[PDB]
Amino acid sequence: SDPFAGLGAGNIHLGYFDGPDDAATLAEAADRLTDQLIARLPVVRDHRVLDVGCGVGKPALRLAGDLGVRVVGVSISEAQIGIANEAARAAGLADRVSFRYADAMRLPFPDASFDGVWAMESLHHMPDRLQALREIARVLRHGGVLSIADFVQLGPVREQDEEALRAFRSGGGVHTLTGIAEYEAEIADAGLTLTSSSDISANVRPSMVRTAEAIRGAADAFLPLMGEEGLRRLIDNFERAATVPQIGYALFAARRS
Ligand SMILES: [Mg+2]
Repeated sequence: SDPFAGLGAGNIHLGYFDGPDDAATLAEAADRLTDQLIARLPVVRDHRVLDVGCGVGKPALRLAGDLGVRVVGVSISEAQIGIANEAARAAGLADRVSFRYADAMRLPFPDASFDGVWAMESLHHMPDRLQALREIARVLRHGGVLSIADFVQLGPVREQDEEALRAFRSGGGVHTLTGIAEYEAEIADAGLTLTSSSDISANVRPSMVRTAEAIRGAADAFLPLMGEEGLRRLIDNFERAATVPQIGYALFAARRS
């Protein structure tokens, strides 16, 4: 496992669509969602950004290449850290983007060490999301900026969907899942000043069934990486999300001080 569910080589993030008429490729939608978080992180070249829960490293590399920032990405998954470092080295950005171990609930950085923090589909992994947000506030310089993307629960689910929601949370490591208002309350309680909050559930949910389709199509080649059961839970995770409409998606921007 439970503590490690949803992390590793299969840790793929969602994408942004303009309704069910967009027909963009999954990669295009994924880049589009990334660019929306970049728009909410007002840092410039040579500023230093902490990527909390780096996935397999792709948004951090896009972020460094677009804004010219230095990026330190962290995760508890050694697999994710190795994949991400190899991607950075292959892209010739290892001098600008690096990945190392850290638990977001106990960040190994001194106070006020970052100009910005980036958390894309990662804070739901924290059993104590508030402690993680307080750690983010601590390592941000005064005036430092924060850009979050995460799942939110939009309201109660049908009784018939309680089982599906439980499986989505168990298999994806969704240890913290709240509504938008509670999320904003924790951001304030952590000492951060919210600057914007956006429910983009309608743009992102279309990517759920599309990502399920992409992973099932990859079964033959992905089995060595995930294993039989690992591949099963990964495909199930996106299928469950696509069947429970109360699994939403939100963007949050905040600043310290
Ligand atoms: Mg994930």
